[PDB]
Amino acid sequence: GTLGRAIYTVGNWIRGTGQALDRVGSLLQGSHRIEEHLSRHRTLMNVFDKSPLVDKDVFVAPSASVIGDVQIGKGSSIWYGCVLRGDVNNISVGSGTNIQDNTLVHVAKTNISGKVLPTLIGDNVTVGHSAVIHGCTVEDDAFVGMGATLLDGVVVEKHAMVAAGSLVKQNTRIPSGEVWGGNPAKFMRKLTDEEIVYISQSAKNYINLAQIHASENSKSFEQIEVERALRKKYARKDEDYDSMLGITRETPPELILPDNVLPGGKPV
Amino acid sequence: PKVSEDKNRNYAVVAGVVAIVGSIGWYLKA
Amino acid sequence: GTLGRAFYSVGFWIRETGQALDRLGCRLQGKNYFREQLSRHRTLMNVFDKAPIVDKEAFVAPSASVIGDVHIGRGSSIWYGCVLRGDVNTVSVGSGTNIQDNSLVHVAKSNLSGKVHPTIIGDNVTIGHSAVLHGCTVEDETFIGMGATLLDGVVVEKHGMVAAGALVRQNTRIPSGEVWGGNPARFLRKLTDEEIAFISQSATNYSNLAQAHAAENAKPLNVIEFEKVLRKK
Amino acid sequence: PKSQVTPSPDRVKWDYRGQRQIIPLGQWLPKVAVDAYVAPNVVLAGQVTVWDGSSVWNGAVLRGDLNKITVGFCSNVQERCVVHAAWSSPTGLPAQTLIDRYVTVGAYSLLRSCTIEPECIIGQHSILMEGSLVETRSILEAGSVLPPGRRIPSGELWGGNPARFIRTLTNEETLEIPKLAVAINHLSGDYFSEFLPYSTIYLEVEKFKKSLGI
Amino acid sequence: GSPTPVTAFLSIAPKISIFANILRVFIYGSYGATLQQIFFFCSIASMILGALAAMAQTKVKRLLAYSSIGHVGYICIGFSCGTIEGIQSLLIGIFIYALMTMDAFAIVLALRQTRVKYIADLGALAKTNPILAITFSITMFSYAGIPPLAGFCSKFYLFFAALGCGAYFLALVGVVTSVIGCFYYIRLVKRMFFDTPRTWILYEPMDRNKSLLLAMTSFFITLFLLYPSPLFSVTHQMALSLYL
Ligand SMILES: CCCCC/C=C/C/C=C/C/C=C/C/C=C/CCCC(=O)O[C@H](COC(=O)CCCCCCCCCCCCCCCCC)COP(=O)(O)O[C@H]1[C@H](O)[C@H](O)[C@@H](O)[C@H](O)[C@H]1O
Ligand SMILES: CCCCCC(=O)OC[C@H](COP(=O)(O)OC[C@H](N)C(=O)O)OC(=O)CCCCC
Ligand SMILES: [Zn+2]
Repeated sequence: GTLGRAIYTVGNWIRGTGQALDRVGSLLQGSHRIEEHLSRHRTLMNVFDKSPLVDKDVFVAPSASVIGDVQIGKGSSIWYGCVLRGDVNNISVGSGTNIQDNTLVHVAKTNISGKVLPTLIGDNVTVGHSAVIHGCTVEDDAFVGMGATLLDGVVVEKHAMVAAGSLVKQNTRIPSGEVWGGNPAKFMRKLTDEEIVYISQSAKNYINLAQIHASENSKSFEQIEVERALRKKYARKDEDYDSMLGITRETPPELILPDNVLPGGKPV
Repeated sequence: PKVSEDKNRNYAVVAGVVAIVGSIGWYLKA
Repeated sequence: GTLGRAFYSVGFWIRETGQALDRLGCRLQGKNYFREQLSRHRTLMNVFDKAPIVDKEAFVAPSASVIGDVHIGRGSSIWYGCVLRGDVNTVSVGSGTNIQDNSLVHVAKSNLSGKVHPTIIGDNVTIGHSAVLHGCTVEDETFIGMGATLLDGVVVEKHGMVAAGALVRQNTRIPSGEVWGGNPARFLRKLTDEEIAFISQSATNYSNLAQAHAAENAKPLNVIEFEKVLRKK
Repeated sequence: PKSQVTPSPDRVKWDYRGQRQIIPLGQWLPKVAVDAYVAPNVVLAGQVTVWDGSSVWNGAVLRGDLNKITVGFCSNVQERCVVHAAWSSPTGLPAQTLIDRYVTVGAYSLLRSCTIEPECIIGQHSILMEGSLVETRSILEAGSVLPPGRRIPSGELWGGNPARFIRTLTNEETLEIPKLAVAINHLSGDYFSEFLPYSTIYLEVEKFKKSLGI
Repeated sequence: GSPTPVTAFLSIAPKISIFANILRVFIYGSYGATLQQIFFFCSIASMILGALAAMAQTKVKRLLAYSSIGHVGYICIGFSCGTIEGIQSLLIGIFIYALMTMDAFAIVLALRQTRVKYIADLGALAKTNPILAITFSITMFSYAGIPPLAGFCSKFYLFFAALGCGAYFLALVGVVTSVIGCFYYIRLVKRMFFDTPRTWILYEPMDRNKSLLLAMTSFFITLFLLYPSPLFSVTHQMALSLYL
């Protein structure tokens, strides 16, 4: 009513005074600080004339920049800080894959060696923690080492785990079941059955791991207020007072992680 | 965007203003 | 100067007081949007009088984090995710070079283990992806490998290709027009003429692609997405 | 093969909110102590915990969706680092990555389910695997990649692509690690004062909203 | 055993009222001069046993309990010498002990956020939170009776009152119990500045009310000797108001 209008007016006066005082304070600094702008980053954007073909079931991190003509399959996800810089040739990404944090996948400009082929990514394959992909042609059911630098012409087949930190050189093809690693190609060991099962289990598990990140990074601000209020409200419990009041404080359904991301299943 | 619409918080704000004015008057009048 | 620092701190105090007054007024009116979790990132972070200088035609990525007093020339690209950072000393970037994706330039932020060496970047210098050039001076017309790990005291003279994944050690000089790779870096071979020509064309091609990105990078921010994210259910 | 991709009309492009540096997973809210400098580019997810005096520089993607991430007092994780933890480790010990006091980790440190003791400076392009135990007072040269399960004896600095003993350490060289940690802490303290709490970016958003509709 | 806020309320709020009650009873209802003997021996025993027992404790709350017992003996010194100066010293000691106990329990509640139990958990606290370490060291010294702090003034004037009545044995026992009492206080100091344990316990930051109270009490303790006139005048007026 009238009191509400008066309080709105005095709030507007206070806001204007605060803006003027903030401007004066910034002026006193000598304009040596760069003021913050809203957002110049786009999570995925066209390069010349074509937009990426991202599937509906894909988790793309807002930090990640999947630019240009990049095709992403079902269930596959892009993690934080990962750059899919595809500007000259398509980047076909399989289904259920995961290009992990700080990872780069880039395509040569069709003439790095003369017969350049586009960077093709298989399905059910993992890249792993900021690896380097430049013209690679990874197929299904493979593991790439952490920080690996698979260069142009590298054709890694199925069950072709690459040791972390490897530097596979130009036009190198690894047979299935090898653990080639080190700064050179430098074959180390053979992929055992249990290690293959471990690779498959990791590839399958990160698929259901990405769903919580998808449902969290996409939350609206109004949902975030409720989420923070609930999280702070139920941070700690007290059996004494709750029992005395005859009530039990259960965690809200919005505060329940799915059982598939637990350390192995702890419903209780 | 003309009225606060929260008739409960408004009473708190006016009470705080009255408290500040009363404190100032107490300091000056006494 | 100390006199400038006092003014800067008083500016902090007055600015935060103004923002607090604005928050009190906004909250008193019955609206809470200051509580938002907007990513408070700037691509041109500055400290005291160390504000960065970027040429008008230079391309800087939105995700690029240029911190300090980095000088950037005309036509050189500042690509996605690069962490150009000069605080204890300046970072010199020439004209027409290309700091590629997921790179970073150190200045040895600490003080121990000797003085800090500024980083010089020449013209038409091709910097590979995942570069961690660490207080090393590199002049024009050279190539840096894919994932090289150059340390301080490294002077790479003209046409000095570096192999991918090299671990060039401290106080190591790379002679002209030759590759230097391995762990640790070891001499591989001599650079041929066609590779020098490839070096020459690569900088121009990457720069052209950089302005191709930059022309459409300053576009209006597609207000339809902004309207969509507001009405999210 | 499938070769089938379904575009979505509700796809998110140009999130105006940016990134939401702090990403909670239910109860797993990333706790960060005050006087811990965390750059805006840093992505914190899961149950990552950063203690006081620590510092995290831009590009780090610390996520503890599997196991909690611990950063000790006056311990800095440099820029573009990637850390993680696994459900299980080959060594049999709990697979959680913990960084104790006075540890410099260095840029492009690929930590995952490791265990770092105090005064264990780490060089750049370090590719620490799961189950590794870098015992107290050790130095790891740039580019070092140690295989899972391998441990670094105290007072010994290692380098090269694999875990390779290089040379021993003296007291004078050993004592400089805490000095380096506190120097990085001082630099992070200088950087922390640059940005105040509660950034005024919301004014730009409100102006943009007022410019079209409401 | 009792919860930390309860023990904070105890040993300050009850003791003040009970001591005022004992003053009222002692001044009026006691004219046979027979309570001098019962206060004498009991205060001496409190002094000696508090000083000799607080040095053997490894927890914090037990140490505060025995420090409280020792300070109760120090205050009870004033009952044996029945004069205006004796009651003045008693009341001044009660006031200073109340302030120091509030500050010490604010310290204990501050570290209660991470469940501090023993005395060794507060190791290397000068690194994680140097300023809280300084505050705790100052409060501990004030307990000890070091000159350039409050707490020394109370012990000083209690000794003056004891010597005024000719109870020369009270002064000597007070001096010796103070000498032993300072020893384990400095022992608390060493584990909290000098020696650094292998494992460090991290304490989450405090809240504003406790911090403000702690800062006020710390500035009172250090700067008390600069301007102690108001307390002395209050106490002299209070001691005389028992009769007129
Ligand atoms: C060159 C510059 C020269 C200098 C220019 C001089 C300018 C003069 C400026 C004076 C500013 C006065 C500042 C006094 C500040 C007092 C504290 C602010 C109190 C305050 O939270 O706000 C109201 C509450 O209301 C009152 O609880 C009690 C209300 C107390 C505050 C009412 C003050 C209204 C006075 C209006 C005077 C108009 C003066 C007009 C000035 C403009 C003229 C042009 C909003 O509560 P709320 O539920 O939405 O939210 C609160 C709040 O977020 C936090 O306290 C808690 O975190 C949260 O739990 C919750 O409690
Ligand atoms: C003249 C400036 C008045 C500014 C008044 C003001 O900002 O109140 C909030 C502050 C801090 O309280 P919050 O943690 O809820 O800040 C909430 C959040 N940081 C916010 O900004 O809203 O109150 C005080 O300490 C001041 C007590 C003495 C008040 C005189
Ligand atoms: Zn490239």
